[PDB]
Amino acid sequence: KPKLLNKFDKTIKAELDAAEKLRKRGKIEEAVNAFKELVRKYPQSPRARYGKAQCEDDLAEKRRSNEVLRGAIETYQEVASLPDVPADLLKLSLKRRSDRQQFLGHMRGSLLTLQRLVQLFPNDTSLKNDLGVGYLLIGDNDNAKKVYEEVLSVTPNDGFAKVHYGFILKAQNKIAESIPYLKEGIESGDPGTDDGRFYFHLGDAMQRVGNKEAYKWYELGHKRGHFASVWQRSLYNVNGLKAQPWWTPKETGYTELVKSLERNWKLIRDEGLAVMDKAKGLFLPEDENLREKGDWSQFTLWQQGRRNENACKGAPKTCTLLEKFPETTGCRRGQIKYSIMHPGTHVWPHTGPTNCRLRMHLGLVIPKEGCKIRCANETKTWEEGKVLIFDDSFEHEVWQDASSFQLIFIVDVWHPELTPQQRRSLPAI
Amino acid sequence: GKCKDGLGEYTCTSLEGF
Ligand SMILES: O=C(O)CCCCCC(=O)C(=O)O
Ligand SMILES: O=C(O)CCCCCC(=O)C(=O)O
Ligand SMILES: [Cl-]
Ligand SMILES: [Mn+2]
Repeated sequence: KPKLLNKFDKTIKAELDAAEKLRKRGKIEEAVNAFKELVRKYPQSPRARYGKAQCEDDLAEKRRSNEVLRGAIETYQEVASLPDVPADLLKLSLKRRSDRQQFLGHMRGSLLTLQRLVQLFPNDTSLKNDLGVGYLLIGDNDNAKKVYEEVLSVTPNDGFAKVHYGFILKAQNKIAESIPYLKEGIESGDPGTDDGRFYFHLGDAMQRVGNKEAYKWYELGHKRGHFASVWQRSLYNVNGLKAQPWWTPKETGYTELVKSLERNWKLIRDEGLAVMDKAKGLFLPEDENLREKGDWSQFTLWQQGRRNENACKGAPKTCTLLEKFPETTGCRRGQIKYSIMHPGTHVWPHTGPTNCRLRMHLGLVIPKEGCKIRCANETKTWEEGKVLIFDDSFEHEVWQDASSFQLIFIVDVWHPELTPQQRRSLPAI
Repeated sequence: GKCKDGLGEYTCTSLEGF
């Protein structure tokens, strides 16, 4: 279908085809040499240059080499600098360049490539949608929003644009506004809309506004393979890990960690209160839009498996105690942190991002009335000096209606069924 | 922006190639 050959390339099609046959037969090293010779003999040939880039791309997959891929990324750009490049080939080459820049984490680089694509192909809506994803991947939600607004003003029923616009509105706490965009977008069935992120956030926006249709979307998201269940809606999962909302210490196997937290809970409490009293700005406000109302702040000692040295200056004995327990200090998908929540707080039903951790809570200052936590269908309370353990990839919800503050210590552990290999290899969250 | 307690970011992991 695509027209990749300019006038001159059509005259050398036999040599170009021979080289591409070598790549398709998996003879990647012979194919790079064949296209390198064609680039030498025919330095202005766009098809020869694209073949070299594609072979380098395949070679980077074979060798699993970022450096080889950076070479391919440069050659794809070279294609676009040559004279007379057919439009289909220019679009293929820069699109793959951007895609590979993203694979490498070169998000600013990918963004420049996508901006260039939109300038070169000003009527191609899918390229603007791709540029919007570029902005979202670098956290620039304001520019992503402007991009999807432009797309929607030309093509108002583009479902990819609607679900991404809906995602942005929801992230900005424009909850009611986000619902029709997320809903219509998923309903379009357009490519790219069948995505657990959009089911997750449509259901959640619905819950926040009191729309009882929420769980029908969770059910559909489960049927479509996006969620382990309607209750457990995390999106960064390892399939097959034991799934239950509440755990006992013995079920986790981390009984030595739990005994240490419970034997030594007063030191952990006292260091948290000293920060409250003398260094309270180390407690940072919860910043993931999880509160309906109230005040909730957290003081983090470890995140992504990395000790915060300045924070541990503020709780040195607690950090010394916890460093004996790599099941939590090396949990690169969880945190170790103090949490303070005050009366008048309600935390929306929500889900953490991953089924790869379990969340321990050690009670430190627990008012006798008014504090409770629901996980899935079961609500519990805390006790001073005692650990509760739940899987926060299940929907959970908290109310603080006491007459004084609540302080807990949160300790994430690797899910116990994860092998050491997985604990080494899983990307941090 | 990291996904610490929730799932609010467009992606929660970092991209580092192979
Ligand atoms: O709520 C807490 O005690 C921990 C967070 C304190 C942040 C400083 C502040 O503005 C306040 O006093 O609220
Ligand atoms: O700060 C406090 O005293 C209470 C904090 C409860 C947070 C529950 C939750 O959603 C989680 O830990 O994932
Ligand atoms: Cl030439
Ligand atoms: Mn939570």
